[PDB]
Amino acid sequence: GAVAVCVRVRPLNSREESLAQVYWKTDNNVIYQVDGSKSFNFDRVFHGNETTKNVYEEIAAPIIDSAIQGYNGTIFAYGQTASGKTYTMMGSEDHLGVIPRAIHDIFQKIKKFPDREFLLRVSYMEIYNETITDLLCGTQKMKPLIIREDVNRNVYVADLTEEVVYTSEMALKWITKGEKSRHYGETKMNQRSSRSHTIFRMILESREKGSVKVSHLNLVDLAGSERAAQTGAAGVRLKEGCNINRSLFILGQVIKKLSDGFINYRDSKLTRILQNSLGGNPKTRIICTITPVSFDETLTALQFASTAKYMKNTPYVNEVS
Ligand SMILES: Nc1ncnc2c1ncn2[C@@H]1O[C@H](COP(=O)(O)OP(=O)(O)NP(=O)(O)O)[C@@H](O)[C@H]1O
Ligand SMILES: [Mg+2]
Ligand code: NA
Ligand code: NA
Ligand code: NA
Repeated sequence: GAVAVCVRVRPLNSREESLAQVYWKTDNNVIYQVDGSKSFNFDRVFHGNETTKNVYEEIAAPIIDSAIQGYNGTIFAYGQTASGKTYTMMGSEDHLGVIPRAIHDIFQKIKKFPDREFLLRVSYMEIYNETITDLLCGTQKMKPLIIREDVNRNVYVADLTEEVVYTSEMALKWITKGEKSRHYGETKMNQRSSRSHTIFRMILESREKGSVKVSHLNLVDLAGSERAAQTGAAGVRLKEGCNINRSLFILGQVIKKLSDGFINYRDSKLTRILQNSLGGNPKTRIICTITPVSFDETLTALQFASTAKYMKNTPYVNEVS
């Protein structure tokens, strides 16, 4: 249970219906090529009519449980542009994503431990064109942030704000504030493409009401692979795509090296800041989002998700003074 990988297949979108061959079909564990021999097995495959409540309760809720018990937990959404990462991780008021569901779930679950005092604090950062910025601190205080390595060789983002929250409502208002500064852009593939990697973090601390359990819960919505022939991107949008594709290539190389056996975490800000999530001291989950009418991008995503199944994390309960 240190590392687990699932797939989420979305329904077809407006763009795909205006066209498309279905390359992929699924059951709850296997995604297989329609008129070919390729197949991939996962601990869970979600189909197009399964909701983000199903994804949340099966994949994320146990990671929230482990965070309350003092384990670091990280959930990544990975997949091609317009495959469903932001839909799954953030969603909307109409149908909540993993991030807002985790907030409600945390505030409800900590009431089961009245003999424990909880302190919760949130951070929200973006990695855009290999620059790290604080989405919470408001525009006038935004600046490129530095990754440092502390006395225990833990990596951290220097001067990233951490906001104490006492209600679900307060946490959700911080997410809203951060979303205002997040980089989005219009392409032919997604009218609201995520042009950066985003990391929503909760630090959960608890102690007996009478030592302190500390968990970092990192909920990560990656940018997605994209091609100029599909996006019609030019100028800054096209530059963003190049940067995104480069960063995902590096994440795949780090995952491949971990699966085999030194590890090139330093080649991207994303692999450096989440090094502890990739072979380290946390429980990591990967939600691989795919569209079934893609062959090459879906194949790349399934091969990444397959390789990540073999990543060896060694999580333990984090207890300090
Ligand atoms: N499971 C789903 N069910 C229904 N609609 C979905 C689903 N997944 C995605 N969508 C739709 O597809 C749109 C684009 O999905 P979105 O999550 O923004 O893509 P993405 O993977 O985040 N792409 P990008 O940020 O460009 O790399 C959403 O706004 C929804 O309309
Ligand atoms: Mg997105
Ligand atoms: Na097959
Ligand atoms: Na087959
Ligand atoms: Na990027």
